[PDB]
Amino acid sequence: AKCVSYGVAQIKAPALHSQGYTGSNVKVAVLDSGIDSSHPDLNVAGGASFVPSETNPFQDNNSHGTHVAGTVLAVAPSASLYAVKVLGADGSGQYSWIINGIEWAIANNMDVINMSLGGPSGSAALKAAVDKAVASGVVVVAAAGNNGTSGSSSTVDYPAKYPSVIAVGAVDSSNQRAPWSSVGPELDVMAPGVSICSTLPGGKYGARSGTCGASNHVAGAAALILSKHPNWTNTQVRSSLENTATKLGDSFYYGKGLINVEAAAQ
Amino acid sequence: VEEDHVAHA
Repeated sequence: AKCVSYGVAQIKAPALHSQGYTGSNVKVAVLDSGIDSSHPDLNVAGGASFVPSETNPFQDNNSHGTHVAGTVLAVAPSASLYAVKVLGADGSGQYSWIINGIEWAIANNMDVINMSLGGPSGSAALKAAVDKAVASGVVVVAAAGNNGTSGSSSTVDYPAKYPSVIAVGAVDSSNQRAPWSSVGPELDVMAPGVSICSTLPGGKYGARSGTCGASNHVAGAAALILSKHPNWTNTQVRSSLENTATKLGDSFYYGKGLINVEAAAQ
Repeated sequence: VEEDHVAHA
């Protein structure tokens, strides 16, 4: 049956919707496994594929990008989503493919990049691509990773680990950190990511857990902010989110805490 | 190629 992320209410997106801000004319790139644009509840304004063997960005063989799409749209119902396919049906993608998707997004004047994905290896190529995006005025959001804790050392994945990216970790409905949510200095903010009910290919819906899911909410929130303030730079959108977050626990585990888009939007 | 890594969802 149809369902919506409980995270929408928890980040206070309805307060923006009722004010007339639903993400209209804000372009959001979903760098993922594609987006099933058949889904009766999704709208896709465009896209492109950088997976060599899967050249249709509008057919989601994994289901992950479709789930991202639905969570983003649930937060920002009127946002223009673009399916930048950088992962295969197996949920894996080479850094070089991801970089082409990032470059594509910049060249098509995307306002927001969501990357609900991560890898353990660093890359100067991947760092230069996300930095270039940020220097271009793009708000870049990424899942912190599902690696849990390792004492006092960082478990945040790339690209989320880079300073220029908004690294998003996961909470449940209680604002309690998910046990598997990655941690470290590079963690910026949290958002709902436990059993986030969203869209799946074939007109289906389902609950999934991960920082992947948390990142989706923040990317939607950025679009709402740019909805109300189309004049704000990415610097400014990121500031509001970080400075108006609801403090939860220690910043190594919770960053600045839960995003509050209503507070961010004023 | 050696330097092209893989990321996952």
